[PDB]
Amino acid sequence: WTATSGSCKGRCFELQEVGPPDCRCDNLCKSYSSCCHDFDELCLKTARGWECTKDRCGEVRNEENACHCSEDCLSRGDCCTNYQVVCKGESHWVDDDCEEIKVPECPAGFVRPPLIIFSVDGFRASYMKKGSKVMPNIEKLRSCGTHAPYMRPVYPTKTFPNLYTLATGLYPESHGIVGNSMYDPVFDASFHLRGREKFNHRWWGGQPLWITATKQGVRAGTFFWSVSIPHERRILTILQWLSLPDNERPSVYAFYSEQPDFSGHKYGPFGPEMTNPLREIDKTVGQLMDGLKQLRLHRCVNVIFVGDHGMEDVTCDRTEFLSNYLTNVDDITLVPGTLGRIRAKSINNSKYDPKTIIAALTCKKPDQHFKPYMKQHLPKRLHYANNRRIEDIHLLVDRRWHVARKPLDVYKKCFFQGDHGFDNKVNSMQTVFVGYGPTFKYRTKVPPFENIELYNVMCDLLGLKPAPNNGTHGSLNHLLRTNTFRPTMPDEVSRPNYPGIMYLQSEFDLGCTCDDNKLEELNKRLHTKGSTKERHLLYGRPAVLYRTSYDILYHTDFESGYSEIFLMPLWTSYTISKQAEVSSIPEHLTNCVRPDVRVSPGFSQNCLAYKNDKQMSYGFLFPPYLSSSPEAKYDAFLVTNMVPMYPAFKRVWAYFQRVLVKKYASERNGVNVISGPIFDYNYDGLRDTEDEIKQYVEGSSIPVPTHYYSIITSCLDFTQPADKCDGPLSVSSFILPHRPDNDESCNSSEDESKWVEELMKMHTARVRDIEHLTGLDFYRKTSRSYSEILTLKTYLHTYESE
Ligand SMILES: *[C@@H]1O[C@H](CO)[C@@H](O[C@@H]2O[C@H](CO)[C@@H](O[C@@H]3O[C@H](CO[C@H]4O[C@H](CO)[C@@H](O)[C@H](O[C@H]5O[C@H](CO)[C@@H](O)[C@H](O)[C@@H]5O[C@H]5O[C@H](CO)[C@@H](O)[C@H](O)[C@@H]5O)[C@@H]4O)[C@@H](O)[C@H](O[C@H]4O[C@H](CO)[C@@H](O)[C@H](O)[C@@H]4O[C@H]4O[C@H](CO)[C@@H](O)[C@H](O)[C@@H]4O)[C@@H]3O)[C@H](O)[C@H]2NC(C)=O)[C@H](O)[C@H]1NC(C)=O
Ligand SMILES: Cn1c(C(=O)NC2COC2)cnc1COc1cc(Cl)c(C#N)cc1C(C)(C)C
Ligand SMILES: [Ca+2]
Ligand SMILES: [Ca+2]
Ligand SMILES: [K+]
Ligand code: NA
Ligand SMILES: [Zn+2]
Repeated sequence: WTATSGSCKGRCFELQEVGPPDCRCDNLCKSYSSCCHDFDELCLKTARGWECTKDRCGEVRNEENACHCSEDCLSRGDCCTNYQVVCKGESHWVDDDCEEIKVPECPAGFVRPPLIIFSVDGFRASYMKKGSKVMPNIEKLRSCGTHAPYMRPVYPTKTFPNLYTLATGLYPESHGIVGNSMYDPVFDASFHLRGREKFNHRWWGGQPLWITATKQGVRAGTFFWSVSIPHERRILTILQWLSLPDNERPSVYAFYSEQPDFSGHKYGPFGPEMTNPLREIDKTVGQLMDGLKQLRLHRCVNVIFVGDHGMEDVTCDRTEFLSNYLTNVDDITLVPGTLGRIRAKSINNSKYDPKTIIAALTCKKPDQHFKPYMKQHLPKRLHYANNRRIEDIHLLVDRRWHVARKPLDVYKKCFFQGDHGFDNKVNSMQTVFVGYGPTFKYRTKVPPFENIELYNVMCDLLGLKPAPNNGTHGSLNHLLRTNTFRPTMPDEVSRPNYPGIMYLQSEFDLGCTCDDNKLEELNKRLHTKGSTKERHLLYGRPAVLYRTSYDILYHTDFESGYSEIFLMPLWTSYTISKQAEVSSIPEHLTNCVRPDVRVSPGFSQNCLAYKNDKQMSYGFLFPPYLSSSPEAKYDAFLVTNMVPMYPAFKRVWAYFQRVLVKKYASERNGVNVISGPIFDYNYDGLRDTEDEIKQYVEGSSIPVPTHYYSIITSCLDFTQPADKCDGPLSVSSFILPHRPDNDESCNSSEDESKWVEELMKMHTARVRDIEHLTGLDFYRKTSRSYSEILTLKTYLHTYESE
């Protein structure tokens, strides 16, 4: 209950709440059924519309008008945005030439350039080129400011996950807004876009920008706009706030547009009906920039024009129905559409089986347009698992499709021609970034980047210290003229041991066997002491950022950091030149495993455990196939180079090592490879401590990895060899799930040449993702700036067309 007969007089769009039961005149009051009786009359004026006409110039103020053309309007801060154009012979901001903003040009009393975030729902990246003819304001922002060809949203590519990611710098798994609908099980509560539940603060984790600002003494405008407030009024409201006195004026503001998403769902992303929504958003940008320019703020404010997600062609007929797969389809609840999430209709059902549900959805029809996953098996790049609101069973749905429980769900709601929410790598889901203002660069194109990165930058733009987030602070310094964040490298926590030969062969009882001139006797000593190390370790040794015991082992062909705790390398580094030769594992060396006389029996793996473990086999991190010489090949069979591998997974690994490494070296003019295990048994994206490991090689202390990674680096200028590169680098990385079956790959019964590389592409990763999962820090010794390296560590190779 509210006493909704106080008044909004003098308080329209007041910046602080007032506590029920006073009545409200802030922006949310509609949404809580709580505005004062006179809110619409006083605060939502519409009389005479939104534009000055010659006949209104110098009018007598009439307080009923929506905006003013009276001589007093600039000082009252409430002119129509086109007032100076119509009534003082001024030019529209869009008609003015682009002129570099080297320094903020602000009115007196401004402590810092304000930031305006202008968010557009469903604004797909390719609209910047495809709609360029009808968005002149937007195109000027883009060509004169700083822009990316596109910005990568987070998964799922839905509105609230992506805008709350923008505001927090956090993955949805961490901020808690994991879809446009959710069910929390420890709230028996359901979040939806409709309704009032979404407004409860319990859903919304992390620390959004407006709170970071407020806590550090910087005031914020509203970020949520009620749907019934028209855009023209949202803009006038921002401009009025900007005329407040210094002690009261916000420094950060947001404007949100429901378009073009709203029309896109109806008409498809490039429907003829889409030209007009783009025209209209452009006009609204025009109103803001003309308003800023009247208030002498157009060379003072930093503007970010950003989208939440794109839009794809999706229709009712492209719907897969779980009823066509399952018989038990009334025992489940599906969160449906462009992704699926499945749980049990009732948790008084000890006879509901995830395993049987997954099997019943796996590779069941030849062109099946979704793929089931347990959430912990989803590609690690999606970061979509470590939250109780994300159901254990997930369906990744093909672009252009939907999933539904039963047909009646689809005709008892074709309506719609567009949708979004697919995998964030999909071209049609990419969205936009433009930064314009004194703090951004002038006429600069930057590479595509992820929206998780923007919170740090917005904090930098406002002089705020960011709360802990998933951005990599520094990775976007190249967007900025000034206000850059001087990142430094994390300190190494554990220093390596450098063991020599300390053990005689007979001290080992590992149950292994192998079948095994003075000029090249010094030669091999030199190799075991790190003579080839400049070649195989090109960017320094990775730093270990936690407390552990590990040894650097040198070899002719590869260098490794060997963990005494996990009994296997944390990392193994090797360089394959364009000219390198692939060779086989000789018949006599098929089962060869050799004790390493540098490492104690008690810190070694053993072959018996692998013999006794009927599920578990082993592979090698430096591949024997890429040995430089028959003699060097013996090094690849050291027990220190061995890692546990499911036979099923060995098919993937062997193909990668035997065929694909050499392909990449030939295509990229050599490659440096760093490979290793990852342990993420609690699927939190972070390196497991050893007491978190849930699986060991039977009857041993050898832990089984959940994943294997590789980082593959070369020269960006591919005319230079990887090992003699003078300038910027090029990387691609992956985090492959270490699974005992290849059920993920529907074509796995075929030759590896038809499915393996497809799997690896799906599991493409950023170097930064591997950093989180290993506690390692890469690229510590290069000739590049640290900022550039941070950019490199955030790169994702997406394997999409353009
Ligand atoms: C992306 O960036 C983010 C942000 O930096 C990274 O997330 C951080 O990860 C840290 C490590 O996992 C984590 O630190 C823990 O936090 C506990 C304090 O938690 C509360 O307070 C903070 C501060 O204001 C708050 O942010 C937290 O918010 C979470 O919880 C609420 C729900 O209750 C949500 O509204 C919100 O969205 C957020 O949810 C997310 O995080 C939780 C975990 O915190 C997940 O479960 C959710 O799914 C969701 O993702 C909290 O309100 C603190 O108590 C922890 O300390 C214990 O744990 C460690 C052992 O690992 C140990 O050192 C301590 O001694 C202690 O042990 C004792 O507690 C154990 C557990 O109760 C118990 O088992 C033991 O036996 C002991 O009793 C710990 O410090 C930090 O909170 C999150 N922050 C966020 C915002 O998510 C994320 O890792 C990054 N991702 C990548 C991939 O890099
Ligand atoms: C999405 N939205 C709606 C909306 O969906 N209305 C629907 C339900 O009724 C019709 C209304 N106003 C907004 C803008 O919100 C934001 C904007 C920005 Cl720029 C940022 C940031 N950073 C964050 C948000 C939040 C507050 C979502 C987190
Ligand atoms: Ca949206
Ligand atoms: Ca973990
Ligand atoms: K075995
Ligand atoms: Na298969
Ligand atoms: Zn939408």
